[PDB]
Amino acid sequence: SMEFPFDVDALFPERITVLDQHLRPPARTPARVDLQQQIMTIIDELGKASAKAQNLSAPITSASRMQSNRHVVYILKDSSGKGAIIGFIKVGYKKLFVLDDREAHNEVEPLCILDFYIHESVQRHGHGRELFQYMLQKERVEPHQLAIDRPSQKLLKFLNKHYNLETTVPQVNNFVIFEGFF
Ligand SMILES: CC(C)(COP(=O)(O)OP(=O)(O)OC[C@H]1O[C@@H](n2cnc3c(N)ncnc32)[C@H](O)[C@@H]1OP(=O)(O)O)[C@@H](O)C(=O)NCCC(=O)NCCS
Repeated sequence: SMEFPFDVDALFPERITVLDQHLRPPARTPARVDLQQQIMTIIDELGKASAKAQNLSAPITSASRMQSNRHVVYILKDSSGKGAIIGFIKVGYKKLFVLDDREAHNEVEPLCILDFYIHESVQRHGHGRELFQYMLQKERVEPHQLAIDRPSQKLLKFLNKHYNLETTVPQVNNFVIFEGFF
């Protein structure tokens, strides 16, 4: 997994840390601003890593952009010194126009899966599921109520395997939604 020039276990005492625009250092140290800089560095690097893996020319996730856009990120640390980071999922509500099965446009504002990444060295070990499930439970949203931003084939296979999400409603934007969404 991905390691950092500082102590991740101390920064993130919980296995899954939930952060929003205020980037609050979790309850216990270095000064608060220094801990926030650590968190920024982690999000910046997670976003970079997710970006390469997706053939992205630019990351969709960074510390500054998460703050400005008021997204929420769930970061999973490694349980296997100084700790390391396994991956993350980034979510947010977006106002969308979405097509239904009747090819009719609909104004909706669902919870969106905006970025999702698990370190390559530890994929297909069930970490993505654990993280996704945690997010669902915290957000109080059902999987079929989600919109997915530009999913990979991997993520589509994932959503089928773990949540029986298979049948999609064809869109012209770059979001995917499932039967059940409406
Ligand atoms: C998508 C991702 C978050 C899944 O997390 P994960 O920790 O690998 O997932 P889990 O181990 O909980 O679930 C594994 C399931 O995901 C799917 N999956 C994961 N890696 C896969 C691969 N290389 N090929 C095909 N399916 C894959 C499969 O359904 C797999 O089940 P299987 O092993 O029974 O085939 C992770 O693979 C990833 O980071 N991918 C790279 C970037 C990306 O595409 N994600 C962003 C979506 S746009």
